[PDB]
Amino acid sequence: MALSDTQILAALVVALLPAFLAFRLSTELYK
Amino acid sequence: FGHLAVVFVWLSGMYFHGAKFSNYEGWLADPTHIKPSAQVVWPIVGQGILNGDVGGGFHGIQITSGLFYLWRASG
Amino acid sequence: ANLTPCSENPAYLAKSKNFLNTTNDPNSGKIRAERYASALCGPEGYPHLIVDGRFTHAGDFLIPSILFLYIAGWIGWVGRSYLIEIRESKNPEMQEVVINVPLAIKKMLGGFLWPLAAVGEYTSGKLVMKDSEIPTSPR
Amino acid sequence: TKFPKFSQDLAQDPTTRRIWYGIATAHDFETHDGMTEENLYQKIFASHFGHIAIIFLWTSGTLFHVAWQGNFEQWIKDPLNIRPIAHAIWDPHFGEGAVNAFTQAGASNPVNIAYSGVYHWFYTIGMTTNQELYSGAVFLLVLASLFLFAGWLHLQPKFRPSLAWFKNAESRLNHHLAGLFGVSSLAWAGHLVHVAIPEARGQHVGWDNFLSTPPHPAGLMPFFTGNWGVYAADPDTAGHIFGTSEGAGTAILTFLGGFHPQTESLWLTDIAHHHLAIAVIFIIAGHMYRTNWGIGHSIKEILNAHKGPLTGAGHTNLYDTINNSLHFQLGLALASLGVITSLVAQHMYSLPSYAFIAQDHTTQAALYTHHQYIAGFLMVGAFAHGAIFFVRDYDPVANKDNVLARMLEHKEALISHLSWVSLFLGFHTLGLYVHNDVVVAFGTPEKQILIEPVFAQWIQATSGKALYGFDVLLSNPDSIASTTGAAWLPGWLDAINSGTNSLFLTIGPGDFLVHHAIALGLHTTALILIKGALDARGSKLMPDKKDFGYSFPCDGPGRGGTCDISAWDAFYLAMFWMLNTLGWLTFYWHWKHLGVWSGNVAQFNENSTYLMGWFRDYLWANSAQLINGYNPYGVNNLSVWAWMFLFGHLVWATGFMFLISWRGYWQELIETIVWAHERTPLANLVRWKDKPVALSIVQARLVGLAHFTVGYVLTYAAFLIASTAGKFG
Amino acid sequence: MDGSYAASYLPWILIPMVGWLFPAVTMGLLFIHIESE
Amino acid sequence: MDGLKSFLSTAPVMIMALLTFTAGILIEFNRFYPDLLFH
Amino acid sequence: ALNRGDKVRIKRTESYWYGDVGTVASVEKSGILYPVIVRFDRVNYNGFSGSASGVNTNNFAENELELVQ
Amino acid sequence: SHSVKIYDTCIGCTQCVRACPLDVLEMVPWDGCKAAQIASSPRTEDCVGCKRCETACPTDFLSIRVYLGAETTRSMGLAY
Amino acid sequence: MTELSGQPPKFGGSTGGLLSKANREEKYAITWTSASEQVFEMPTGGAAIMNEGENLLYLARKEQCLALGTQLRTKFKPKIQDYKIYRVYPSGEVQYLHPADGVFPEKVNEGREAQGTKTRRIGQNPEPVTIKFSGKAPYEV
Ligand code: CLA
Ligand code: CLA
Ligand code: CLA
Ligand code: CLA
Ligand code: CLA
Ligand code: CLA
Ligand code: CLA
Ligand SMILES: CC1=C(/C=C/C(C)=C/C=C/C(C)=C/C=C/C=C(C)/C=C/C=C(C)/C=C/C2=C(C)CCCC2(C)C)C(C)(C)CCC1
Ligand SMILES: CC1=C(/C=C/C(C)=C/C=C/C(C)=C\C=C\C=C(C)\C=C\C=C(C)\C=C\C2=C(C)CCCC2(C)C)C(C)(C)CCC1
Ligand SMILES: CC1=C(C/C=C(\C)CCC[C@H](C)CCC[C@H](C)CCCC(C)C)C(=O)c2ccccc2C1=O
Repeated sequence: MALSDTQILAALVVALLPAFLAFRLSTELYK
Repeated sequence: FGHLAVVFVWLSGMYFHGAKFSNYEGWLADPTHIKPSAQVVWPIVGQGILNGDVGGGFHGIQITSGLFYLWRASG
Repeated sequence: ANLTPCSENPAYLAKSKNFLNTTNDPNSGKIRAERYASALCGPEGYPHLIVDGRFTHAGDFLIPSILFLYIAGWIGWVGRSYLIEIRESKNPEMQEVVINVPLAIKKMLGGFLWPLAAVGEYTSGKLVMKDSEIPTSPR
Repeated sequence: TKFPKFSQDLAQDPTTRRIWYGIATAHDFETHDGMTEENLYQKIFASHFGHIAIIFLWTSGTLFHVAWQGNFEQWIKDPLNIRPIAHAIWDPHFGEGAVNAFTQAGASNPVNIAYSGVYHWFYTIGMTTNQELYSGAVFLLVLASLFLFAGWLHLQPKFRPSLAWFKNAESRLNHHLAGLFGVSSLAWAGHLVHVAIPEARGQHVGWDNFLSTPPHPAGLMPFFTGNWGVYAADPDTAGHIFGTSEGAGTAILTFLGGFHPQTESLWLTDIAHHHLAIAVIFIIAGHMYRTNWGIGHSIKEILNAHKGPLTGAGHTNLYDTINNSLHFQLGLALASLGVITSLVAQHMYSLPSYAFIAQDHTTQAALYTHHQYIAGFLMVGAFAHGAIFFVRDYDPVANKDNVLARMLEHKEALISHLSWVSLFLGFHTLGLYVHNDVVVAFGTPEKQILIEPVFAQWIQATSGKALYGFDVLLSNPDSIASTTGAAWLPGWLDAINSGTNSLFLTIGPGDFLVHHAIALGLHTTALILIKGALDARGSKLMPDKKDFGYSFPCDGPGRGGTCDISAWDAFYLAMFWMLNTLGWLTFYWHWKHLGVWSGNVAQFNENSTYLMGWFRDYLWANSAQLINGYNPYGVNNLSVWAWMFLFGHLVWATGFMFLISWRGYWQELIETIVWAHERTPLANLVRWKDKPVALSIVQARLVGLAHFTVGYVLTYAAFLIASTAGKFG
Repeated sequence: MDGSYAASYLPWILIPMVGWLFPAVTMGLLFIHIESE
Repeated sequence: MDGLKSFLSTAPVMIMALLTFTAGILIEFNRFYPDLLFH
Repeated sequence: ALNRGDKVRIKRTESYWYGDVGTVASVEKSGILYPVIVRFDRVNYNGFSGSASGVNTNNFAENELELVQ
Repeated sequence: SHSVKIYDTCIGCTQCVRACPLDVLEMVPWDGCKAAQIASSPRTEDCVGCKRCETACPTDFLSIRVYLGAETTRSMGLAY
Repeated sequence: MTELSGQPPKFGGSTGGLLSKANREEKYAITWTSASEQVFEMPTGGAAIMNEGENLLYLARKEQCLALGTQLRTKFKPKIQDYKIYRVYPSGEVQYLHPADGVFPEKVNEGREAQGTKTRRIGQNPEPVTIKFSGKAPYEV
């Protein structure tokens, strides 16, 4: 009934793109 | 000389409180059991409870300066 | 009120049998035990004070209240008018450092007319200064 | 030097203070070289979206850790005895005692018992399995990525919002009252009646189930026609079990009043009907201000019409003051947020609306104290931005004779009367506490001044408490306001007369003195903050404080010596007061609820009236189980709070160094350390690029303030959590 | 110390990464940035 | 003693004499009438 | 246009004595900016820290003084 | 560097010039006071911001102001 | 002006003297003409024997040089009031700093210019609202 390892890895992959998008926002907020 | 007068009136107060308002002869009668006390408190607002039973029926505040043992050492 | 009076409280009647003697009078705890019987107590046996303004409990609050409101006003008036009568003699600084003690004793005795003198000074305009001749701070 | 990019005056000094000053002026966008008016607003808007994505990542992380490492499926089986789990422990420094003591709440891995209210929240929302709230965590990751993309695209020159869009106050106040406060509360009432209430009725409603079944069997048509009583046809009775179908009559909007007798919480149908009845009024009040359509209000004519004889020029030329500046808006926003955050705190302990959160006492204590410590921060920041508004963005030639200028004209009356009120409360609250403490010390506790708080007991009497016998306006059953036939009469009366819950607690003679103490802390903190805001422009010492700025160290030793002359330094002293009065009210709250939860109400009612009772039965007695978190014999699960206790003491005393000692000593010491590094033989290879100096005066003030604050917060979050988790866990 | 949950292997590498590998390269990149010209 | 009257009328000696007189009448009123919480 | 020893209220709006009365000690010659020497009885915040007193005399202008005599 | 601005309230009492231990202030001629001189600060890159000139000045809210601006090696007073 | 003529005074050596800033960024040098061989306390630390005639002393900050100039002008009965404080760069150039006009700044002379002098009171300063985003200062403009 608990979670699986593939759900945790999918959560890491689906949170990888907020890291890229926050990197884009931080870069354009610096300049 | 003025500060020496302040120390002499302080030392006079210690020997006078050990003479009049203490239990030095009572403590000298039984040094092991009863406890020294050289300050009696006037009961005014309920502070007569500060005069605890220091031993031998004498009430007062138990001194911790320990100059009673100085007096027994001097004689 | 939900508080039981001290005339019939069981915890207060259990605690009043061993009230401690405060002064050198050996019956001081007993006369305190019958003095505090008129007050009202909670579930602990200690006399509470009704302060709502009802006159049946005015002895708890209002009777000392106006008593202090005399004495503070007395001190305030003795401290105020004395400053006025040392606004000039020759130099107010030394007369504030050392006290002109006959003038101070005169004000200290005469200060018991303070509330009528307060309404008199408020009506004469010599109590509250104007809002323009006061040394304010810059905005 | 490239860092800092925004400041040119800090990119040229060779000292080490330019790193600190580049860090602490990174968000003050007004003092940036080369920033116009509209670039300020656009950088604020993109940074707003960055923060609104960070808060979604934080909520997604709480959701993901309850899904992954939390016993949420084992908590819903018996939520009265088992403990919730925040996350797991993976530091490699754990020995064997710290693993055998941290495997709590039935888990083979070392875990950490959650003391926030996320489990009772997620159970009251209707989440049952870990999969749906893991899917909520993935959804919040996508939503945070959406707001990150919004922050990126609102920095491009094509999608750059103009300054007149930010100045459009009436065209966003409507959408914040209707399209943000109304339709989102409308959607929350919809989620309540569709998912939260049927999961409290036992019916599992998911995303593949809500399109088929209706929440009410009567359908949507009784709302369209009328006669809405069928939506409150049969409520859940007193014999209802949460999460199951047992005595649970289906009706979605039932106004009952009072508590659910099984979960000690508010009825979920009452919550849904309340949110519908607030969403309607918010959408109604959102149609007030004028937009492109000619119907509505414009705030200039409302403000200019509120003149007066005693008021002066009223609120004339005041729309431009709020709309041009930003620290005025931030001060009003922080003030309103601070009052409603303390409203959250005062209504999440007396009116709990979560399943079985009135029994988890440590969770309620941690949530109340957290929201009060947020509210004190926001109130201090509201007044701090008021002082920044008076320094930077206040012009007396446009705000002529209005309420702001007339506020400034009598500042010597305002802060002197606050000085009077502070001395009035302080002299006599301390006078009564020392009088009580002396007469208890002399063995005569009958001589205590125990003033009965008859005003608050009168408020309880007109609220429903028939305990005190004051038959006034709600406790008297034949009153005008009692016999109205409203829905909330019998349930709220039986809830307020039940001496089990924490709603309208029995106010004794100690609470009179402690509420005067909180009035003292509030009046003195308001004294320092209003004195900082109104003397932000100038005073008799230096009337050019508008020219020096907000934060500056002093004005030398001349003219008496003006240490702590800025309005920043009035924030500085008021921060200590906000921590002090928040410590006062949270000591008072936690001791009152420790007397309530244990059933020993007589201990707080007898001992709180003097100061040694606080020092003995609260600080000395309740901290016995905290410091025994690690003995020489063994280690229990309260060891991390004992270590956090000593940690908080260490940071709280480390702030004393920056507070007491000042800069010139440390500069003379750093001269000697510089000499020792420049004359040590083998360390002449390694030389600094930036010249090391001591911390600046206002800077190390802020550092000592930060250590005082986080030291205070860490040692109190250690003690407040571990004492009531040692007593009830 | 182990993990009863799913993917117990993952904090075994994520705790030293965020403890050492993330702050060392963050302080390295920041010290290179704030001391350059 | 044209200077002793001025020294006995300085601010510390006069405020100490006034506080001694105030504490004296307070202690005497509390001895002859002790333990008055109210009226 | 003031004499030597007349009471006058100050309207400097940035000084320590703002609304307090002062006696004109002397009026100097014309041409200079602030000729009106005004003396007060209340000293201001002046000098180093812990100094026993400050200054009272000051040069003021003509258009910022309200004569009360 | 800091900015030492000297206003027209200066009476030419030259206390601030002999008080400043860095030789930034100096008396220039003027025609607006009895002393017919006013202080002036040409060497403002040597001023550390000690505000010792704002302790010896007789005017109300002293006629010389030291606005603490940028910092450098001279304005921070470093011998290293 | 460009060349420093003088002899070093008699001194045993100290630790608060010239650090590594002297051969890297700048240092200072005071030159004065003594009368006798008296004793003076240098701001570096300790006492030193002032040599007879024109002597030269290297210091690290300008404040130490002006503190020595105050000690030379007040704490001697033959009041030495002919000292010159130069600034020496590691490139070799020497800048005449004080009393570079030629006469002391305490007294007035013709040839100076009023730098940094305002024509208003401090109460007549402008407000920071009208110049809220110009980048200037409320005291400058
Ligand atoms: C326990 C410590 C303590 C105490 C008692 C006070 C007390 C006070 N502070 Mg305070 N403060 C403190 C710590 C403390 N502060 C700290 C740590 C800070 C952070 C730096 C501040 C910052 C601060 C600010 C910024 C301000 C105050 C102000 C005040 C005063 C008004 C508030 C009040 O409650 O009315 C009165 C309460 C009292 C308790 C006064 C009674 C004091 C004694 C008991 C009087 C009895 C006389 C005494 C026995 C005579 C001594 C005799 C001896 C020589 C033998 C009050 C005197 C304000 C002020 O003074 O303006 C109104 C103000 O603006 N405080
Ligand atoms: C007797 C002179 C006198 C008078 C009439 C007043 C009157 C007043 N003061 Mg006050 N004050 C005084 C002396 C006096 N003060 C002194 C000596 C001090 C220094 C300790 C203060 C410190 C003080 C503060 C800090 C504050 C006031 C405030 C106030 C106002 C509100 C009432 C109040 O709180 O007072 C209560 C008085 C006190 C708390 C202190 C006074 C206590 C002394 C013991 C009173 C007697 C002084 C003197 C020895 C008597 C002279 C007698 C003469 C024959 C020699 C009121 C107008 C408040 C204000 O601004 O209101 C808007 C306020 O915040 N006062
Ligand atoms: C020598 C002592 C020591 C050390 C080194 C640690 C170390 C750690 N403990 Mg720990 N612990 C200790 C003693 C110690 N403990 C003791 C005595 C107890 C009591 C028994 C505990 C109880 C305990 C518990 C109960 C838990 C830990 C956890 C952890 C880990 C934190 C996870 C992490 O890296 O987050 C990153 C660390 C932080 C975010 C904190 C740093 C905050 C910084 C300073 C503020 C921000 C600075 C700046 C703004 C941003 C950074 C700048 C930078 C990027 C350049 C970490 C490995 C946790 C764990 O296992 O992880 C899940 C955990 O749950 N510990
Ligand atoms: C329907 C249209 C709509 C909507 C939904 C929004 C929504 C928003 N706008 Mg916006 N705006 C709009 C139209 C709209 N705008 C228009 C037409 C304009 C034209 C000029 C603007 C101009 C504008 C500006 C200039 C700014 C925003 C900003 C914002 C955001 C700030 C609100 C926030 O984060 O807290 C939302 C808070 C709540 C919904 C609740 C408030 C707190 C309540 C009252 C507390 C009590 C209940 C509480 C929820 C209980 C909690 C329980 C717990 C368990 C959760 C928000 C996302 C700001 C921004 O960028 O921030 C990101 C900003 O600076 N807007
Ligand atoms: C809605 C919230 C909000 C917002 C948007 C702002 C926004 C602003 N504030 Mg502000 N403020 C707020 C709330 C807010 N404030 C509150 C609640 C307070 C009271 C506490 C203040 C007090 C305050 C002061 C006193 C000042 C500002 C200033 C400013 C401006 C510049 C900020 C800056 O550069 O900081 C830069 C950021 C920092 C310096 C970071 C410091 C905070 C760190 C994180 C605290 C350290 C905690 C520690 C790491 C925890 C350790 C935990 C564990 C490891 C042990 C900016 C407009 C300044 C201004 O306008 O004048 C220049 C200013 O002087 N604010
Ligand atoms: C902000 C919320 C938040 C917080 C406080 C934490 C905290 C923690 N997580 Mg975590 N996590 C989060 C969100 C969060 N997580 C999200 C959204 C995910 C999904 C990808 C994960 C996935 C995750 C895994 C898979 C693991 C942890 C673990 C841990 C623990 C050790 C630290 C670590 O290795 O993290 C490293 C985390 C990552 C590499 C991915 C998450 C990074 C998030 C998305 C960034 C958060 C942004 C943040 C607000 C920025 C702060 C800025 C501020 C300094 C100014 C620590 C308790 C470990 C653990 O349980 O050890 C016992 C572990 O194995 N987390
Ligand atoms: C927050 C994160 C964190 C983490 C995860 C740790 C973890 C650890 N600490 Mg530690 N510590 C921390 C913070 C942290 N600390 C802080 C903040 C402090 C200051 C208070 C300390 C102070 C401290 C002390 C004083 C000691 C430890 C020790 C230890 C270790 C105990 C077991 C041991 O001997 O390891 C053995 C050592 C290691 C595992 C070192 C790592 C070497 C790795 C295996 C080599 C990998 C390099 C590889 C070639 C590069 C790969 C490239 C990459 C991209 C893949 C353990 C690894 C103890 C110890 O002996 O550590 C040396 C010890 O005495 N710590
Ligand atoms: C400085 C400054 C500032 C700040 C300020 C602030 C911060 C304030 C706050 C304030 C506040 C914080 C206030 C609040 C208050 C409120 C109130 C006061 C309310 C009341 C209400 C009422 C009264 C109601 C009634 C009732 C009751 C009570 C009960 C029953 C029910 C009813 C409803 C009937 C600003 C920003 C402006 C800017 C400028 C400057
Ligand atoms: C009865 C009672 C009560 C009530 C009270 C009240 C409500 C109050 C109010 C109060 C108020 C509402 C007040 C007002 C005031 C105002 C003013 C305006 C004042 C005046 C003052 C002055 C002016 C001063 C003067 C003086 C004097 C008189 C003396 C001395 C000197 C002096 C100068 C200080 C209670 C409930 C508590 C309780 C019971 C009883
Ligand atoms: C100790 C002390 C110093 C000396 C402070 C120094 C020398 C700073 C040294 C800081 C060391 C390097 C520790 C800094 C690291 C901290 C953990 C903070 C981390 C860095 C942040 C950027 C995150 C002062 O300069 C000072 C000035 C004014 C009043 C009081 C004091 C004061 O008390």
